[PDB]
Amino acid sequence: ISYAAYLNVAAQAIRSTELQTASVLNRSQTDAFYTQYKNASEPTPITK
Amino acid sequence: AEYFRDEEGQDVLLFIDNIFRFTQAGSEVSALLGRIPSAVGYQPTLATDMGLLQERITTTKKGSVTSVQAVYVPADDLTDPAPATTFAHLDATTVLSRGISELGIYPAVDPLDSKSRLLD
Amino acid sequence: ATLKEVEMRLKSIKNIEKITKTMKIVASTRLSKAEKAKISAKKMDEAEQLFYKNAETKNKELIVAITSDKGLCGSIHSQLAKAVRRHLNDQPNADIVTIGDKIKMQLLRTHPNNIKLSINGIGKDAPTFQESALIADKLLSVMKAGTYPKISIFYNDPVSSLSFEPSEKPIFNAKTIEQSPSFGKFEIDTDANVPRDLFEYTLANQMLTAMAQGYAAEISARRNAMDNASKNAGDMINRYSILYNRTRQAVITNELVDIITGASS
Amino acid sequence: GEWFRDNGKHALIVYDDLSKQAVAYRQLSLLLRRPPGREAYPGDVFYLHSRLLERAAKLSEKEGSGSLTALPVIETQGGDVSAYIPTNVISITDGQIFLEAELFYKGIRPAINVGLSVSRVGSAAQVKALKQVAGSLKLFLAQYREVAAFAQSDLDASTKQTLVRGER
Amino acid sequence: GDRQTGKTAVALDTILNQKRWNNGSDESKKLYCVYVAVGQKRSTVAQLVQTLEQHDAMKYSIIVAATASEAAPLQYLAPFTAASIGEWFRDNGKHALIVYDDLSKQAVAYRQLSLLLRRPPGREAYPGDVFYLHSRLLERAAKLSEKEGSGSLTALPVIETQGGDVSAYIPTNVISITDGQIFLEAELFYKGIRPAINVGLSVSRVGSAAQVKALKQVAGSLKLFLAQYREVAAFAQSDLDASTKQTLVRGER
Amino acid sequence: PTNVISITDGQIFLEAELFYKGIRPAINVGLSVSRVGSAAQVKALKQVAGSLKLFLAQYREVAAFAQFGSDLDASTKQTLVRGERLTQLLKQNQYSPLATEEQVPLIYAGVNGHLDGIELSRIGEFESSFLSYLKSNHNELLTEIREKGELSKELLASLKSATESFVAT
Amino acid sequence: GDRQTGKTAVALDTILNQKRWNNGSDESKKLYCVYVAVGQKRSTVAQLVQTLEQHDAMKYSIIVAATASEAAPLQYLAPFTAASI
Amino acid sequence: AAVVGQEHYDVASKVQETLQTYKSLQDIIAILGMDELSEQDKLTVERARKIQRFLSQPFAVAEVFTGIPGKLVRLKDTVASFKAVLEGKYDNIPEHAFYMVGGIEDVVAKAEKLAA
Amino acid sequence: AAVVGQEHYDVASKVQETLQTYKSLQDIIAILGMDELSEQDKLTVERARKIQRFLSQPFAVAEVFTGIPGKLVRLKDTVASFKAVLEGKYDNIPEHAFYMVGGIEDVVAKAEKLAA
Amino acid sequence: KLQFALPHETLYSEVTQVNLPAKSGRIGVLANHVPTVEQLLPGVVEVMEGSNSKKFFISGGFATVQPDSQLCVTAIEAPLESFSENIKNLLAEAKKNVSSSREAAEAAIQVEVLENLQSV
Repeated sequence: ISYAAYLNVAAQAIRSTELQTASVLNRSQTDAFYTQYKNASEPTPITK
Repeated sequence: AEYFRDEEGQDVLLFIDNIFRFTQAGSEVSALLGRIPSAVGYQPTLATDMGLLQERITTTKKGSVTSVQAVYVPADDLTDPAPATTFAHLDATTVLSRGISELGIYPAVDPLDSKSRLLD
Repeated sequence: ATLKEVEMRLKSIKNIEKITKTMKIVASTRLSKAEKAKISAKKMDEAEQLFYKNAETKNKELIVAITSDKGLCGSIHSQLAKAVRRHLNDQPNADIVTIGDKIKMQLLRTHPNNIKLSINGIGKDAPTFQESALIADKLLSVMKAGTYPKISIFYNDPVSSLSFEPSEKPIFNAKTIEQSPSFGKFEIDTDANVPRDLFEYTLANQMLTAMAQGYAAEISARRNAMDNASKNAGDMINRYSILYNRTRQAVITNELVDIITGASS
Repeated sequence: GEWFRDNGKHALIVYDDLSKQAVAYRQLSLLLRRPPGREAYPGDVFYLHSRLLERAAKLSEKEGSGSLTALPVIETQGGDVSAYIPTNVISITDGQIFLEAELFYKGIRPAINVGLSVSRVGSAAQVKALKQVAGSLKLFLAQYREVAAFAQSDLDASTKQTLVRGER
Repeated sequence: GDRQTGKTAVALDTILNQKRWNNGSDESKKLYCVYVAVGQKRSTVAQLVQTLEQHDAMKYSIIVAATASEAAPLQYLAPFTAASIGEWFRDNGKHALIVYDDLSKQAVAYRQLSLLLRRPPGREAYPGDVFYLHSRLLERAAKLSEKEGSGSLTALPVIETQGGDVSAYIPTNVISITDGQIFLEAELFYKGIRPAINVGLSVSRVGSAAQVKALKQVAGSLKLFLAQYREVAAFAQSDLDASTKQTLVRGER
Repeated sequence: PTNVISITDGQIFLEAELFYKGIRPAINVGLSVSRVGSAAQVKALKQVAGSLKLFLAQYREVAAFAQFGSDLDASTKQTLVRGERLTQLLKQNQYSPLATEEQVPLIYAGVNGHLDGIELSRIGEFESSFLSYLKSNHNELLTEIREKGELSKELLASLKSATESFVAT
Repeated sequence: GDRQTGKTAVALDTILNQKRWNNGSDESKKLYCVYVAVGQKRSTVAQLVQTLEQHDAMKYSIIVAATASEAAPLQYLAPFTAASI
Repeated sequence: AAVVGQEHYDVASKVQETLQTYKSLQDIIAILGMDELSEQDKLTVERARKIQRFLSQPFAVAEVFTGIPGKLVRLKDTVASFKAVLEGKYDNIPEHAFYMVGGIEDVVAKAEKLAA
Repeated sequence: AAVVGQEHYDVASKVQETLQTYKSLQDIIAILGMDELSEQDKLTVERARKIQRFLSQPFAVAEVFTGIPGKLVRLKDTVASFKAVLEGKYDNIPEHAFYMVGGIEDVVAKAEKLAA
Repeated sequence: KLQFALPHETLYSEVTQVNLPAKSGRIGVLANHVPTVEQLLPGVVEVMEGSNSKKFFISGGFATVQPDSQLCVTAIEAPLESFSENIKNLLAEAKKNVSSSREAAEAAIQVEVLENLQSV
């Protein structure tokens, strides 16, 4: 848990009241894969 | 037209409808007369025949016929022999457009398509 | 024939024009939203920078870079690659983390020792805090970000409405924050590790800005590129139109001659 | 048809298909050794088609107010509307309805390609009622055509409105 | 060059310039010019005649005219007859020049004549002897030897390409006969360069020992330079370095 | 050309562009047909080259897509990578045909994906060496391939092992 | 295929490869070969007979030739008289 | 529609439209990719690709040209089998199990074959 | 091969292949930007642009007409010169250098001229 | 002067009295203040311009009085009334989350966030 991760989870919780616009909900959606690499060689890609 | 010019002096203006259809008509008359068909399909006598029609209209020292003719390009090609033979005679082109009339402007003359020879 | 092979090729060229037109319009649409995001991002950045400036914080080595997954967005992909290469000469030993497939592919070619962490899936969406945060969190854990004596982020600054110039900036290290020339009456907390926390906080806050600047430059470039494409395609339409017209005339003449030859006999 | 036109009825004669009429004239002329001409079609082929199609007319009130609507059908070989027999006919006629194969396949039957059909006598026809409530229809479809290719994302609300109305 | 890029004007100016040596007293400076007008309207030719008399130039030039109205056999024989008129000057040793506007129209005339004689149609439906037709006319232009009187007959024949494409049977046949081409480009003509002399397709196969030494020295390599401007601006439409920019600045000026 | 095409029972269409492009004999696989087909193929050679036509056909499509510069998924890049190896496999030095008995191994290697690893530049080298290797070690294999002219299960397994042994090089 | 794509060479390879069966003694596996060359220049034909002799394959080939110097009837007659051979 | 019966007609009309849309989309997929084709479009591409290859059927005289035993489906069976595909009842089946198969029953059988 | 010598044939094979690639990518080059080419190809195109210009040879008899002085480069030298260019040895100097100059050595000299 | 900007908004980006909740308790800034940097904890924030007061629920961030009297506040997201019941349901889910696993820390933050919301 990094400092910005700490803030991140708090922010995610704050999008919970239900009156909130779609763009808010879109800002909470994410899609990424951190693909580790070394040397060339690639340890497997895995979602954030 | 020539009777007006020659014997009544006034400049007159003689319109021709499709002058493409003058060429087209000529193409048939050649083919019927049995002359060997010529380039792209037009008359073997294509150049001179356009010449006979398009050189009697001229500015005489009495009057002048002036002719506004309508050219309907075949297959929208300005490279075809029939438009090309026509284009030699033409002096100005006033290019009425449907876009221009749709912009409300009427006369429908397209301001940046029309070009003239005398305009130097 | 000539006629049919010409004609089909011209049809292809026409279809290419239609697609390049379509893309160019859609790109513009996408660009408006992109710009809106970038404005807000840049505004936020200035507030963080206000501390760093007033503090006059004055900074292996990490290199981070930003491009989208998406290709064919002009030379964003390769201008940035070129500027990465330039500063990869400078420090031979630096570890490059590539945020984006396009920078990954190009960078991997120039030196294949660089790639240590890389991302994939960032490019197809507007910058979002969520993305920046997660990337940042992983940057700290995976790469052990605090170790580097320099952190640098490279991105494409969308310099003017028709240009993008690749640019870099240094994310200050936690050591840097500590020893900062004026770390004057900045701070009061000696309990909370305001340097070690502020480091983390600006790791993300800076990264989000970089990602945002990048996304705007990318979409702006794609618009520019697809516009130039439409023009180039238009020129090809005109050139092949003349060829088509000639080819059509030639077929009529050549066929005509064959009939004549027969009749003549 | 003339009996109908002259006696003052109304009538519509639909010549189906003049493309094959042409082929027959070619067969006669070439076999009679009359000079060949463009695309090996008989020399005066423009003249032949023009004679047939101009017998259609709408007689004046002096002449008994008869009519003789005509609707020639021309078969376009591979859709090449530059071909000599189609081109001649296109010139002679006073309107076109251009049925497109793609549309036919795409389930639009009748497959009139809205763009490439034209009516040159247009608003003289159309029942007055039908004219009023379908001037709009022409314009709406025009927009739908233009905005058609944009149907491949993040699209303006305006663009989306057009698309919904147009598809329907 | 292309149709109605006012092709005639490029030649017309040549006729005009020879006045400031052609009104002299040196008989090694006269260039009495014959302008053969084939296939142009009686109006157009008449306007040209008046133009020449306006620049007070008529007195040094002959005009042979075979206008559009005139029947096809006259038009066919029109350049040949004109070239005979030119030869009298040539064989007296008095330097002369003949501009045949437009030989492309002579071809159309020969096409009519040939087809009406039932001679079998050739490639592109032009007469089969069309190569011969142009070649016999064109090759009568010469620079006689010292023995033969030191006469000349500089011929510049004007060919009207249709669609501005330099390949095509009538244009290529003429290109092959002539020594060099001075291609004029429609794009440049439209885009306000008059005279619109494209320098990509203008060559002079005839030596550079044509132009006087002064205009050889000063003009040294400028043909090369402006085919470097051509190259530079070809790929100008990426990142322009100072070397390209300097060339571009020179080129544009 | 049209008249003869109708009369004849196959086309072994050649293409000028491919001649320059590096293929030689330049036989454009897409336009070549054999309508009397594989009833006349050597029985062995039919087995080895079974999906060779399909692979090549897939290669044509994939390669076309790749030139637009479109992003390629892994399935597409499998085809593309495999396809490249096939193209190099086809090439031959003119005026030196290769014995059918020693063409059965080479095609086996390609179709069973053993050349997928081998680097593109040295595919030709591999081809040359493979023939040498088979003459030395698996000379039993060659005699059998010639002699029985249809590969048995045992022969296929033997051949499979043999090819694998040379993938090590 | 298009002219001068060394079309002849594709065929010439077939003739050469027929060496492997031809040399042998299995009579019903021999393919003798008749290469008919119509319309080729005398030098070209001569090069071919030289190539075939070099590869020692001209010992099972008949070359029926009617070079393009020869009369138009002889050229017309040439494939059909090769066919008889 | 009357001639072939209403059910036959509807099934076949749906096939024609589905394939024709795919053909139209083919150009977009070629350059741009499927990276801007909608959710509906992606489903249409997938269905169309399945329908496209469902056409192939091994023939009885193509046992010397192929060797997969020939298959002859009944008229009723063809109408039914295609109907299922269009409805998306077998849009969970991998693509290669539509290649060189008979009816729907065979498509299921080839799904099992691939599963192994 | 081995009529002009194996080494010659190898040089020539590559010259043709490189140039053919360049011709192949002519469509893409016009339609899209020159940098939208694949990285591997982008090297090939750049190399080929050099090869094409290199093909020049200032004519020695048309020197009057042309302007540039004449150049006639030995055959043994020619094979060598192109061999190097294909191997990228001298490929690092401006593209303009290759245009209208004689042997490989002359290209180097022309780099010095351009550099000034 | 107050500059309050968020990664998706710009709020107050002078301002009379501002109350901020920081890891040092609560800090209030009026005119010049000592030019500290303090990390903002998950928060209920009040910003007052004149006597008018506007209430913001702030996700935590960093606060820095600049030595030029510029209150830079940056935080991830926010008005208070808009955030405001379903979340109370969510905390029950979050309590479950504390049980299973990084999730513990996450859920702990969630407990802080519901508590802070319930607090106002």
